Amino acid sequence: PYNLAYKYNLEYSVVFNLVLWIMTGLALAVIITSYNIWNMDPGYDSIIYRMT
Amino acid sequence: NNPEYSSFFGVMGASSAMVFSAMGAAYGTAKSGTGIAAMSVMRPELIMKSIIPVVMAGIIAIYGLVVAVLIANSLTDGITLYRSFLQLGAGLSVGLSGLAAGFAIGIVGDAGVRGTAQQPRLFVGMILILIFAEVLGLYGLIVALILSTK
Amino acid sequence: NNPEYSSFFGVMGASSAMVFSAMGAAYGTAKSGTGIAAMSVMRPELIMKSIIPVVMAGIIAIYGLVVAVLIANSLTDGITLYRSFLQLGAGLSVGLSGLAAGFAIGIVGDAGVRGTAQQPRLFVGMILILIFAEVLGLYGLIVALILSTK
Amino acid sequence: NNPEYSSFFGVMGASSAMVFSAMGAAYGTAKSGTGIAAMSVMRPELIMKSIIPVVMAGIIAIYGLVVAVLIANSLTDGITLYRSFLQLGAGLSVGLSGLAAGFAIGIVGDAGVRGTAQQPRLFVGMILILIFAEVLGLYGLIVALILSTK
Amino acid sequence: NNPEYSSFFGVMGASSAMVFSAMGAAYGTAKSGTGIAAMSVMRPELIMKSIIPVVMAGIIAIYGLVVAVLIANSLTDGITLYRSFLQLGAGLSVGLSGLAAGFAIGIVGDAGVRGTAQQPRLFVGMILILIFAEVLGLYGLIVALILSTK
Amino acid sequence: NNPEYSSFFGVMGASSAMVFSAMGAAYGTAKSGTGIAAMSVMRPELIMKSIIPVVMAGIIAIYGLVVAVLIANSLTDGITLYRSFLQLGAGLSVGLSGLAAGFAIGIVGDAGVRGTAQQPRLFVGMILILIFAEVLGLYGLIVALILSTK
Amino acid sequence: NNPEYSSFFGVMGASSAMVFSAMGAAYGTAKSGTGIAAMSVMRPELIMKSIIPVVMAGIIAIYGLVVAVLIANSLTDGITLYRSFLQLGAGLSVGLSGLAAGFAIGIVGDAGVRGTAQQPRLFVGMILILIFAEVLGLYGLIVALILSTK
Amino acid sequence: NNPEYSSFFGVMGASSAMVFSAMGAAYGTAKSGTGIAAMSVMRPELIMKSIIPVVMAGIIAIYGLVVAVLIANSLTDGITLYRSFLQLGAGLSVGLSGLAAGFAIGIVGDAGVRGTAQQPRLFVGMILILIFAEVLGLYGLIVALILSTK
Amino acid sequence: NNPEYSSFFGVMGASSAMVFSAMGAAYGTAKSGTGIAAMSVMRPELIMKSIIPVVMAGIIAIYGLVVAVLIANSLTDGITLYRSFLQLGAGLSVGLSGLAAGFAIGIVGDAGVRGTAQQPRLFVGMILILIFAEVLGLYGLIVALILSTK
Amino acid sequence: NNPEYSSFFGVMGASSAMVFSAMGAAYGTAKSGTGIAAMSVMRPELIMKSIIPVVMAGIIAIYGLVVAVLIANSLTDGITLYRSFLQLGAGLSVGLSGLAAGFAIGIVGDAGVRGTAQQPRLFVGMILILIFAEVLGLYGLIVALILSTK
Amino acid sequence: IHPPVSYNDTAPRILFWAQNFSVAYKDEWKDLTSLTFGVENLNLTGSFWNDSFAMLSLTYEPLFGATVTFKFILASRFYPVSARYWFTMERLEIHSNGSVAHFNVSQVTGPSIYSFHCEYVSSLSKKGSLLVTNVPSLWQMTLHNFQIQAFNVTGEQFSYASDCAGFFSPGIWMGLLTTLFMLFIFTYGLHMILSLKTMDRFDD
Amino acid sequence: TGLELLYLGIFVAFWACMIVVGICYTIFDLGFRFDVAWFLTETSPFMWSNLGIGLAISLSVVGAAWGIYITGSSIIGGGVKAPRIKTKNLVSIIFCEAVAIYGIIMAIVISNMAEPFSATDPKAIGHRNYHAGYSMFGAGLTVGLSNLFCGVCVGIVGSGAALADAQNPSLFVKILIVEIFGSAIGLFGVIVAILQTSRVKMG
Repeated sequence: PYNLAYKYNLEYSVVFNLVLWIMTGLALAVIITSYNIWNMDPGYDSIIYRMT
Repeated sequence: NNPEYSSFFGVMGASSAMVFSAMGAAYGTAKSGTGIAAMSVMRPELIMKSIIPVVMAGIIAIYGLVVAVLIANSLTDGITLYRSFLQLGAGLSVGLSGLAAGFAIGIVGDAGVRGTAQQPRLFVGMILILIFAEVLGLYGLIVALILSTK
Repeated sequence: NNPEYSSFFGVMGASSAMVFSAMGAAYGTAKSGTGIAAMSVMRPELIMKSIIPVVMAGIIAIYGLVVAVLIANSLTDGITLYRSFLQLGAGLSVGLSGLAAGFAIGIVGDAGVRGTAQQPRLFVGMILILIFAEVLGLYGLIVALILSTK
Repeated sequence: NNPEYSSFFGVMGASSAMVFSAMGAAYGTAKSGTGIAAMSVMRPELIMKSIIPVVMAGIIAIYGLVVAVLIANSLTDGITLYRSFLQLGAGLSVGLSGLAAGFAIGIVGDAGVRGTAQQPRLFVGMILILIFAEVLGLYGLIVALILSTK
Repeated sequence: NNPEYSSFFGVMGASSAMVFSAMGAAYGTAKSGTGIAAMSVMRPELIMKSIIPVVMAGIIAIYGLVVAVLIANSLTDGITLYRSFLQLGAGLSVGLSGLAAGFAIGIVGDAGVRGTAQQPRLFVGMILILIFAEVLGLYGLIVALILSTK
Repeated sequence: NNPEYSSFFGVMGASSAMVFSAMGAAYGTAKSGTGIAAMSVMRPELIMKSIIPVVMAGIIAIYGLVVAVLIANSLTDGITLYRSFLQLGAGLSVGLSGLAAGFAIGIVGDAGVRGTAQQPRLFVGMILILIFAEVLGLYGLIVALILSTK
Repeated sequence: NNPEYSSFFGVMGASSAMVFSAMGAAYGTAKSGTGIAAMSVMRPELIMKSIIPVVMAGIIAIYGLVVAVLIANSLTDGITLYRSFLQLGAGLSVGLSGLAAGFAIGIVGDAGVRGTAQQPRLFVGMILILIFAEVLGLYGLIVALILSTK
Repeated sequence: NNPEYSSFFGVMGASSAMVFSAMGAAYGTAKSGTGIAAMSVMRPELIMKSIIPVVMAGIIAIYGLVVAVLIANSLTDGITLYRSFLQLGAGLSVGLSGLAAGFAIGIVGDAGVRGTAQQPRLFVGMILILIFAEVLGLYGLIVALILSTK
Repeated sequence: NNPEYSSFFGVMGASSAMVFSAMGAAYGTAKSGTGIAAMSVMRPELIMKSIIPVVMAGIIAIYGLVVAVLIANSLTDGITLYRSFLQLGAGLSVGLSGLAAGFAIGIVGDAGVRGTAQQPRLFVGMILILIFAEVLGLYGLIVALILSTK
Repeated sequence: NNPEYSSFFGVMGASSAMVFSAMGAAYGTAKSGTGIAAMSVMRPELIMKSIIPVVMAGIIAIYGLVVAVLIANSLTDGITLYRSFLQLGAGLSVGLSGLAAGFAIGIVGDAGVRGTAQQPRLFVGMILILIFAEVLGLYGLIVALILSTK
Repeated sequence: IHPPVSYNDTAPRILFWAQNFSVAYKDEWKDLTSLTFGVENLNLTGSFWNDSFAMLSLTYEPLFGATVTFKFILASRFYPVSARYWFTMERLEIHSNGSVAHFNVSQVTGPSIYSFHCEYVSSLSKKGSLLVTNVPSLWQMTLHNFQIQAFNVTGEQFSYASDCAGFFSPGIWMGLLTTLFMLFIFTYGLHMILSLKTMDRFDD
Repeated sequence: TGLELLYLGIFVAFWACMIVVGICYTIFDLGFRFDVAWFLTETSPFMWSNLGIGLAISLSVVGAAWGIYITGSSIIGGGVKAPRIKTKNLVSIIFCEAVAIYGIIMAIVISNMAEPFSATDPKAIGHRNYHAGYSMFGAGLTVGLSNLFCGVCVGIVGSGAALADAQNPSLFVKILIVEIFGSAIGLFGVIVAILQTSRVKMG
């Protein structure tokens, strides 16, 4: 009623930036670690040449 | 009263637990199946014994399903934001640990099946290494369960 | 309240359920078709048997279609935000799990088809591995249904 | 009542339905063109018979056109934001689904026509795989129609 | 009355139409020109016929120009934000659909002229594949007209 | 009563109309220059005939200059935000259209001169393709003039 | 009073503590497993000794699990923002330290196993190197214990 | 009176005018200079003639310096925001146009000098191409002077 | 007074002091372990003498641990933002300095041990270079102690 | 008076002055160590002479240390934003200059350490290039001292 | 939800709402929420509404032994950089028995066509300190969830709400840009260090 | 493309977010929140001035050291077979280091321009102080980047000249003109920086 504003907390800048940048760091860490594992040298190159 | 957008993080916990576990299982199955396909052309009779890595990869998808269903059945409209965060944390802790376990299972299974083609004695060690790779997803499940039931 | 934009997340759930499942099926059909074409040059009689991976890739897209239709029928103008989030979660759970299942099916189908060109005994092993891969999409569907009808 | 920015999502749904579907059809036609041209050097008689992948690529652009025209006709000034989201979802569901179907049709067309140049028995298999790649865009169209009409 | 940023989306509509259609036509012309330059060494008499891909690439820029001029004529100081969104949608549709059409025409024309250097019968198939790749720009133009004159 | 920040968009209109046309012309002159030199090491008498693509690339920069001078003369401190948007649109539609035309002219000119050393008949075909590429910058100019002289 | 969003950092502390330790253990197990598999083709006798790298990698996952359990057990809804940050710090300190330790374990385990096949004297040095690479996980665990129980 | 921050865009106009023109001049000089040096061992008598591309590259830095000095001299602390935008526009329209001219000059100088070392008659053609490439910097200068002195 | 979120920087200081030190030490151990494995095949007697690079890679982790423990024991609830920043600065100055020292130790250890396999006299030089690479972590420790105890 | 967060920029000055100098010195030490390891196997007696570039990399690290210690002692609680940003300026001034100087020392030291083995007369030339590469870090330190004592 | 205070001049001119409105005199904190919102006898006499200047003069009779008055003084004017009439609460002014104490208000501004909301418009440092005094003063104030609109008001409804709580603040912007420069430098250094390599072979 | 994938992904994600955010702000009438004025005005002038000084010197050193190693590698490599290179081709090193000298000179000059305010309300900070901040930042970027490019260019040309000298001693004195022309760009950057900060006074 009265079209009262949504009650944003004054700390919105700090909480927003903490969440945004912590999550960006964590996401980048996961993506980079998973990329390294995904493109890990499969190690069976000592076997490949028979299979190819 | 609790905020209206609270259920979002719980729903993301459920969907993440399922999605990332499915990605881990998909990668594990893909690499293990490629290994089995390369192994077969030379050693046909090992094909069935060499499906075990695919099964251990599927365990990870089952773990993701367990956590996703648990969170989904725990969701509510008035879910407190704290519970929403717990569910998101559990969902990621199982989903991404299962993704890592799927990577481990896929790589170990591919290399181990190819090797067992050439030297049967490897099979036991391959199973042990796959167990060590899958217990990572198991630990992710444990953390997800502790968070969620808390 | 039930904000005016609330249906956005449900619409994105439907769109994701269809788009990501379709991409999973498209990859699982592209890789499988390339494998079938590469194999058929020497084993023309294996084409019909080796089309199975394409069928399971299509099954992934059918899971996506089921969940997308379900969400699009559950949408409403006054859809509460909690329900809208549930539908988005279902959409992602089916869509990206189907995408992972499609990648698994594509890789497994390609490798196994090129193998079964050279060793016919690999066919049933391929079938088992492909069913394991498609069960990932099925798990995605299960979680999607639970979220959507929650 | 309705926010005056409501039609942005309608116009973006229309533009997505056309743009992404056309990109999918363009990739399909490009890959099929390279495949057809490469085959035709040695097997000229197959040039016309091998146009089918291009046709099944163009069908995807036709799905995109149908959905885009639907949205563009169903887009008034005071469009409810919920209905505008519905139209955005329909546009994405058809467009990206057509993109996936177009990638699959292109890769399968290239592989299948190159194989057909060598092994005439592969034509029916290629057509089956193309139909499976095409039904993905068809699912996208169905979901888009459900959302648009909803 | 109507917002002052309304015209921005209209001018992006016009500029997007022209720019993206011109980029599609430029890519098509460049690829076709490289193809013609490679082909003409062995078969000089095909240079004039092999310019058809360039013509059908230029037609895409003509589509973009037509839509851009329609939007430019429709721009006025107080256009409703809805009309500006319509013009943006028409611009994106025509421009990016023509970009996809230009990509397809470029690849098809390059491969087709290179093949026609060797197998003259490939020319008719190349023309048909070019027509299929070109009607994508026409679909973009149709959607753009429906949006822009609405 | 107009914003003081309105003229920013007109300034960027002029800036784009010059910068992007200059980049397109620089690429068209650079690729064509490498081609002309690599051709001239063997056939010096073709230098002046083969300088055509460089000139047609420079005409793109002249298009950009004409539009940028027009926009600059049109700028004022009280320019309405609508006129500023018109001028940004004109600037982009000439600059990026000239960029596309410059890429096309560069690739076509390089390949065409290189071939014209090997096949004298290719000269007229190269010139026609370069005219088609230039007409893209011309269309950009036409749209830019329409917008900038509304 | 403590903010409702405080628990987010704690749940991310737990999820990170488990996820990154799991990724490190997965890399360590996977690369050491490929090394063991390649070694086993010639020297099957060494599988049960060469398994040690995998045990070292798994101990990192156990460190991650222990820290994640401490955090999850210490979580509450009213968890003061200071304790929430402490738990995030513990989670990162053990998760990424275990990530680095697992990467080192994987690399040194693979290299040491392959070398030990060639030169048995390398085994004791491999044990020492694995211990130095693994106590990094223990240092991370100590820091995480301090921060989490603080 | 005028805003506090207005001079920012004029300062950046000067900074762009010099930084980007320096980039273009540096690239032109470096590319043409490595070409010249590599040439000289084969043809020591051509160096003084081959310096011309280096001078043309330097003229780009001269254009940048002229425009930057004009901006820095006209830019007072409280200039009107409109003049500040004009000066930013001049700065970009000289800097990036001179960057494009510098790239063209570097590529053309390297290729043309290396060719002239092999074929003296390419010298005049290289001069013409260099003029066409350097005139882009002059067009950037014209636009920059118009904007900055308006 | 001492805002509620002040502890975040101090906790991240501790987490960095441990994580980046651990990553430096892990890289050093990994690279030097590969070098030692390669060297040990031909020169077994050198393995135990050549573990010095691994020891100096480990010591970086002890530096990180000391700074992390000091930060963790210097964290009260209402810590001033000044001290929280000081502890973040100490954490970075030691963690990233240790990361650089770990890269140096890894590269130098690999090269030095694989060379000392060839030339025994290189050992003392390798020790000196490792000391110079090591004291970078010590400088980081010094700065971190000053900042963290300030 | 001064804002609560004013100390952050000076803290970042100190941490950067140490971290970037450490990274430059680490790169210099690693490159020079690779050079020395390669050089030693053929000409053992030059190791102690050739260790000079490592000494200069250590000197770069010491420049970083001096600036970091100065800033750390200058960081008081009520540090004005002006002093804090002066110290940030000094931190970058020493850190990035030391980074670049360390890179230059590393590359020239590698090249010269190798060269001295084949041509002993190059020793003084290498040293003379290196002192010029190090006075750059000295310059950065001069500016950092001036800024941080202003 | 108690209603807003609505200074009416032929129509609702000044709307003012606060979830918890408290004041203190020599640290004698008191609560005015009930005395302010929903009371039909509230004394707003002395309030004023130009077309470009507004003053909400609340008054409370027995409080602290004197009839205290709080004048919230706002203005609205045309800022030529944009075509918008922007309004700012210039200040707050507390009249005690025989004296006036002024608080400047630092960050209350927004388009005149929109209301302004802000958690804790208060003079306490613990609560944002949007109110401020250069001279030490006896008064303290806190307005939890303070919302106000004095211009372009429509009936009983606040227009859309601008507010202080933003995605970014000046300190966070300075920190983010400094950290971005440092991250560019570190990424350059890390690119160079990672791209290091070691010889795969040694001489005889 | 390993690290370049990370770079490109960050760049593309950032600019997609910026396009979406700009569209959203513009469309929702929330353009009044995107206060570039407020950003440039509240972000302290000290930040701009000290970034200007720091970059003025650091980018100039990143130029000087870059050119120094580019040309030193060639000097040493060619000197292995032609030791005469070492003494003569040091002029390229001198020209690369003159860039860092421009850097320090301009960094000191710019730092001489910074003064404390004791004022924090933007109206009190004033046009003069805000202009001082932005102009010192502009001078820093100008000198630093002009010197970076100039040092890299002179390094490339010096490497070419050293390799040319390896095979014909007479060649150096003629290729040196290209290095001189490259070096002039740093002087131009210095001139523009001086003029940018010609009328600056914080206080």
